[PDB]
Amino acid sequence: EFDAIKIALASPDMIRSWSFGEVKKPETINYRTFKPERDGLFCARIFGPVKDYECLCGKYKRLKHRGVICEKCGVEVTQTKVRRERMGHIELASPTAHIWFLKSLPSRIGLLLDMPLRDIERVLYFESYVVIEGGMTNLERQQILTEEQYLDALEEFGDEFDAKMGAEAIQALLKSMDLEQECEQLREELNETNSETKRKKLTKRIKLLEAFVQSGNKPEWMILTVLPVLPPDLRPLVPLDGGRFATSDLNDLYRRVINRNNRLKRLLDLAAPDIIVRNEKRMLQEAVDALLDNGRRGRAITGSNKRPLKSLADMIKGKQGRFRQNLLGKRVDYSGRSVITVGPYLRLHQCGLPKKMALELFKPFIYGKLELRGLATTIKAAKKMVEREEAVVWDILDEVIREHPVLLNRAPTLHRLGIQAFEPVLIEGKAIQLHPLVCAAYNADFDGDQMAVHVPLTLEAQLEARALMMSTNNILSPANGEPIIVPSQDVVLGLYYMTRDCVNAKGEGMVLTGPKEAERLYRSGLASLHARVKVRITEYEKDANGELVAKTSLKDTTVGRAILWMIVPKGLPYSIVNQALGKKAISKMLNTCYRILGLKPTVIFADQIMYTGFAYAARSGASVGIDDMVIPEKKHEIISEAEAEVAEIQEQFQSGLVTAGERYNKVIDIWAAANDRVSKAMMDNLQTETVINRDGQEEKQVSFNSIYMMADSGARGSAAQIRQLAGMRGLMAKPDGSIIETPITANFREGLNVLQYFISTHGARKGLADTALKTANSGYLTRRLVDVAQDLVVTEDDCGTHEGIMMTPVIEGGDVKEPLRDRVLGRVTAEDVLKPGTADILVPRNTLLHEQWCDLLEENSVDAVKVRSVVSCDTDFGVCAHCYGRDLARGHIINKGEAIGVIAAQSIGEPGTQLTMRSSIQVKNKGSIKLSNVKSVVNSSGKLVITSRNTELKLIDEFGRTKESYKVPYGAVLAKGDGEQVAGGETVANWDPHTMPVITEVSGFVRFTDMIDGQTITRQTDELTGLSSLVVLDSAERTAGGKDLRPALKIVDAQGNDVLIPGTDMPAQYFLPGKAIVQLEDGVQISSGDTLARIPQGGLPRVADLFEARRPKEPAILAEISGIVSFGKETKGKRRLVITPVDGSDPYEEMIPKWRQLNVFEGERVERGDVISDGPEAPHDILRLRGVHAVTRYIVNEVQDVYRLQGVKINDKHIEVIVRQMLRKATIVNAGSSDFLEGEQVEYSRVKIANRELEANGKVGATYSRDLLGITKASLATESFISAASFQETTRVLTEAAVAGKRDELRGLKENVIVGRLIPAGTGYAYHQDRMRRR
Amino acid sequence: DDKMHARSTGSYSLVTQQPLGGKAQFGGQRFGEMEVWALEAYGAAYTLQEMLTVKSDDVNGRTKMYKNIVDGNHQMEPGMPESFNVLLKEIRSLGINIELEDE
Amino acid sequence: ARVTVQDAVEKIGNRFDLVLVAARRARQMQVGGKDPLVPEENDKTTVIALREIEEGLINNQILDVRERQEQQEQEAAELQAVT
RNA sequence: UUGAUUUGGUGAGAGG
DNA sequence: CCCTGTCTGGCGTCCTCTCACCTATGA
DNA sequence: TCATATTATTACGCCAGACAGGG
Ligand SMILES: [Mg+2]
Ligand SMILES: [Zn+2]
Ligand SMILES: [Zn+2]
Repeated sequence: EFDAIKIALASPDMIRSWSFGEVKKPETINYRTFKPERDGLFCARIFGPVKDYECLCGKYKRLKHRGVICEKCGVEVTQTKVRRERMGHIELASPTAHIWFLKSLPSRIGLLLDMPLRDIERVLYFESYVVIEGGMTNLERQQILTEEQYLDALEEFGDEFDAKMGAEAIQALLKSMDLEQECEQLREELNETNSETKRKKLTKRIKLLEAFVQSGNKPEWMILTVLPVLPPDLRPLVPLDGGRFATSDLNDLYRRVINRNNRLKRLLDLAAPDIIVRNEKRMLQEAVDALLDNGRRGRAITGSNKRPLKSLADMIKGKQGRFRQNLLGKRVDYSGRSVITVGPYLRLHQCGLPKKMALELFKPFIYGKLELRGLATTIKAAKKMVEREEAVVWDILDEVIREHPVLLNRAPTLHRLGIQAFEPVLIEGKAIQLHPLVCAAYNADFDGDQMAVHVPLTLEAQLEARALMMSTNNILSPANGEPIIVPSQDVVLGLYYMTRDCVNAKGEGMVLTGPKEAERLYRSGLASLHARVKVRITEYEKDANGELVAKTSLKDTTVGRAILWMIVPKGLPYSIVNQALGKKAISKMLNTCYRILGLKPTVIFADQIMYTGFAYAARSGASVGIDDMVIPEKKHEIISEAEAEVAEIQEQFQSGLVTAGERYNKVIDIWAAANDRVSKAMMDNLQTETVINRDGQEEKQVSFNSIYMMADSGARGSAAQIRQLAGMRGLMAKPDGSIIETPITANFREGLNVLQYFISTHGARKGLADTALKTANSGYLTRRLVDVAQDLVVTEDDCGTHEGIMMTPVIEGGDVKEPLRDRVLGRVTAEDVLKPGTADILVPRNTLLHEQWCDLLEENSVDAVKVRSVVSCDTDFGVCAHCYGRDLARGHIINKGEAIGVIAAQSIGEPGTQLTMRSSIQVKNKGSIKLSNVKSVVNSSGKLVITSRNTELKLIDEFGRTKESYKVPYGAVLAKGDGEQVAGGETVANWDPHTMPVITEVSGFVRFTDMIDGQTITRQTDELTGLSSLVVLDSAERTAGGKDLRPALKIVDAQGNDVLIPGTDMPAQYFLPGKAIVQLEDGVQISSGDTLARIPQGGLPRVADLFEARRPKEPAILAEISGIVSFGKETKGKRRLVITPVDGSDPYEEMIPKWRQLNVFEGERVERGDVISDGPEAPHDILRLRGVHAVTRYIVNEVQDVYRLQGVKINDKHIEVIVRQMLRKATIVNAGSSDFLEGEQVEYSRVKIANRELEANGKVGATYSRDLLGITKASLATESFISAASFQETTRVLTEAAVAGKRDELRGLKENVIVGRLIPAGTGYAYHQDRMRRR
Repeated sequence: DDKMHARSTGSYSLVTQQPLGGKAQFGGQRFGEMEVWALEAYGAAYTLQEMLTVKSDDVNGRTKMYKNIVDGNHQMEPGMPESFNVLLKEIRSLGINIELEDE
Repeated sequence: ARVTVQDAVEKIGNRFDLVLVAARRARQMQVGGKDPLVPEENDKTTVIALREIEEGLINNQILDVRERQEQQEQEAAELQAVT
């Protein structure tokens, strides 16, 4: 029907072509009758007749002459909705410049006429004059004029002289502004200057000057001359219940503009003096500016009472504009809403739906069914039948329900599992019965929740509800590989009580010929549900190629494990039920069933799990009592020993032996130790309290205490909650953030007294305030993420590359945190992984790594896999099917089409609620040493000291994988060496961080080069020891006579000649920095490893500051080019740093703020990506210095650290694709033979297809530079202005798109959700393939 | 039975062609923004297309759909939403010339 | 009856084209003129379409072959009725 | 050709 | 002229339910 | 009833982005 939406400026001829009549009078309506005004705002001739095909006043009351317009009516003759499309125009007496092009920041008329905003407004509000082609006088064109400047000029240049003001003058300036001429000038000005600031100031002005010439937008279209009025139907005038009309705000705005315009026409008729018509035109200017965007000028106008009234731009922008309130989200027919309840008899593809809601939602299907049978005739009869609800429409209703799915939806839908399609089962009742397992997907408890039902009307929508959105199809969460139909709380208690054991029961050690008579012995009353027993089970192992082989054997098991074996499908082994089956074990039971036997046995087995869990939890009778919370007998003596310890510490505090901070630290330490001891006392007293004999002496076992099974099963409860119900509830913290030294020694079974409950209320009010304010940032994070993603659709099958990121296991310094099988599960390898022995093709180079491949990776102990990542995908406008990976909720690769940006954005932002808002190296294991980034030297004693700061100390095992990693500073005492074998727990590293070592490479004698006591260094003989040290001063304390003196130590031989560095001809002089203290004095012979000086010195907003890419306040500074380094100017704002490369060109430098403790010396050579100071590091520096793969590893590690600290499983594909959407823009460095500009920022796919269709020719391409935009700056900088207008500020984006003449080749998800068509991702990707093919 | 509510077809608002909101007004459910993102997350392109064009806003689409349902033909004739043409007239009522291009 | 469409997804391996093929078929049965290739257990046209897909007798190629056969039948009908 | 007004907007409180 | 406080604008969660209250003037 | 047309409170918290000031 139509391609792209084009936006441009509105010419006065274009506004007269939209229009149907000039709106003169401001008179709205008659108000005493019902008729409007002829001819006012709500006219007849200008727009249309209120009534359909009627002259409002009187003629044509049938259907013959539609169109005639008599003189007595001055009325058109069409439809009732004809006025909604017709718009009027107000002939503004005095020109008024647009507020969107005068105050957009930056203003469109501000950087175009080369005039400051302040001066532009002055003249615009009749407060300053502006010259326009004066003539032969001493005045510029842009230069303004004041009353005094004009008065004198008026008497001076009375002849050829022009100096107007207001929009009129402004219009002229714009009108008489040779665009083309300015281009060359600006272009020549940019090529004839070197000023950095000017360059950017000139490139931003020429960009908007050449863009205006590229389109059909004129400079004189900025000023509004023929103001357009919105259709009445769109500014509706309806009365509320009563006798008055509740009028809209736009009618106030238009009525004021028309009142003022009529006054201004009458004053220009009457020839009023100058100051009267200046105030009149100024009031018209402010009235127009208030109509368009109210409140952007000084304080907004108001009708009733002090609240400002809502203008047109406030009908567009905001949370309640048209995008976010009526075009992205709509209210919807065939929909319903009610309170949910359980109904556990359901199968997990069906839900209960009440009869009253079912007869209301399915009224047209029932009408069609009733008309088909022949029971009635006309539609009315059917509506009377279902209004009466006779006895025959319920069979009609059960025949329209049967195979027709519905979309259930819980009201805060965060990820895609919050809309699932069921089949209805009709309910006597008024509450939606919802299958319990599905509740863990919706985050739906049953404490008063409500859900909405939606009906797929058409046939393609019924098939999408059955084939994509059915609840049997969503059994794996799309964020990872974990099953989302995990059995939640009652059913794991029923299983944990069923499959367990006790050391004596009915039927101990009897033998049973099958699981059927195991259940028969449980039901008849001859054995117990947990009584250990040899049974004969027949497990089917499918060891052949798709053939199930029976093996039958006698397992020593219990009765309950055989009864649960009657429900397990064929292929699973018996050892999946042989254990005790908590919650992690039943989750991996369903996961192994899904990986082996597929989907249909896993659906039917999930239902049979839920049924048998509910049934035996009912048979269990697992209550909770007051006696179940067993108080430790050792608890009171532990509290008295802690009270004796705080008594000892305070008796030392009365005598002043210890400090106050050490007292507070000792009290918090002994109460933490006593808390851990009380928790261990109660945990022994709960986990093994049952001690029952069997045929003789006693024997112990794990307890059948009720609260212990609710904790050990993982149903509801943890260690901390069961700790607070029996042991002491810790040391609660006051809202100051610091802890309180007197704990809450009473649990909940004993009574809390008053003060302890008040401290508890501190600790809990902080948590409720944190959740109720955290949810806003979590939701706004999901919004920013799905609007930066929004476009990215799997659109190929292979990009045809060999690049991809290097997935290693991540190791922080403790034991190996996340194994390689969690990171390289289901992601397609980049090059073929060599087997760790020698040069073998273990896996090929384009294989998906599912579980079988990952097990053959874990057997061979594969180091790290080079795997394909989304950020390395070469596909223009989308992601190919291999560089994404596995489907994650489907076992296979991602299909051609499935929108991965939206599921990724939802999977990152959905756990936003669970996240929070507000010496030396000791080895642990026993293995082999390896060093990386190492340049070292052996000292005199033997400990290998390091001459490199950035050395990584890895502990590699005997197999080949890397198990530990650490960072060792410059100059540390390593107890070990390279390639060595150590023992578990042996200290291998040592240093002093408070004393920066200035250790050497060679030996010799020490001379004090440029070290003079009195100006350079100072004499501070030590007080308490006597062994003095010449203390080196810094460059700020010494005066300007000797500030140029750099103290240093250079090593010589026994004669005095300079001992050179081994490898060069340069001596090894070390320039001493500020605040140093000389350790080894003059004449002392040195060696390696000996110092030459003493140098003394996060949750959810972290996720936001990583995706939005803020800078930290003190970033780590780096080096943009390798080579030698040196210092510069002495403290003029900053302290300089000059880097001269060995082979490369010199002139790069950087002025470091001198408040940082540096890392580099003067004789040190640096590299790109090498640190100069320490602290956090901004991602833009990673991108422009190290590489794209470096910054994607930086973001995925720095945000999986937050998601792992709070314990959420998210696969890394989602963070890699939001990282792709961050660094999608690029900047040009060398324009080459293309049509770009020098420092123009252009999107990367554009410049790559440009120089890839030019490089296939003879011409060599253009060399770009990638840039990392934060997510809101990157979604507002898009080549599709509806995508950047449905999101944040619409004023800025619509003026930028309007003055650029931008066009929206739709080509994404939200443009097609706005404009009302098929999404180009899902089922509609075939439709968009067809439409893109047929052009 | 103060929370149970359902709507097939009834009255709508004035300015927009979408259904009214609430229970005291016999109105339908606001299919908000995150539900649209959840349908985009699946492949529900046709479910979303009737969810924002036929069931909600487009007047020719919904009258043709009601007649198509009661004839026994589950098929939608979509058209363009009315609130987007309301957007075009509110943007166009500024000094902005927004259009709809070639066939 | 119908709980999962997994075999139909196996025989048309895209999971997004299953909806389109079964929608084309269920419109051939609903308005439609045509009668199903499979016994119906009082299932609706959705489940009868997907149930035809699972036994491997409807895909995109069979529907285009049948529509070419109907176009040739209409061509022969027009030619043998007029001339 | 067989019938009608809240949405608009504010404020306050509540549910998940 | 390159850092720099300082000022100005622009964000800040979805869905639902109940109730009340709505410009002054004026010959 | 039918045209006439706008004044005497302050009490967010970042976080970019643009601007006059000065070593
Ligand atoms: Mg709840
Ligand atoms: Zn007439
Ligand atoms: Zn690729």
